Amino acid sequence: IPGVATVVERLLNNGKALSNRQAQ
Amino acid sequence: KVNFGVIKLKNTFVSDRTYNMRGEDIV
Amino acid sequence: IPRFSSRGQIEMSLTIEDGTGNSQNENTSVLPEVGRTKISTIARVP
Repeated sequence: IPGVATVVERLLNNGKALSNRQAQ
Repeated sequence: KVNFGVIKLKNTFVSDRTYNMRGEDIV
Repeated sequence: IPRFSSRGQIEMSLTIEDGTGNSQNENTSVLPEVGRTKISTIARVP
């Protein structure tokens, strides 16, 4: 079971853009 | 432009699972 | 491995083994001696 730190850091990876939003 | 989202699965597990069939392993 | 599901149902992945070990004057007649049973499955319950 991975940790929140590992999961989130791997999420914020290899993306070239801006202007983000959040989806439930 | 970009979206970060959380999706809550209900009826299934998320991690891949493995089952033994006495010779024919199933993933 | 338990978890929840729609309408508050509980889904579970189960591996169960249970039972006795064979050990032969009415001794076996008194003791449980229920054999051995293993079941591996997955099910959900309201």
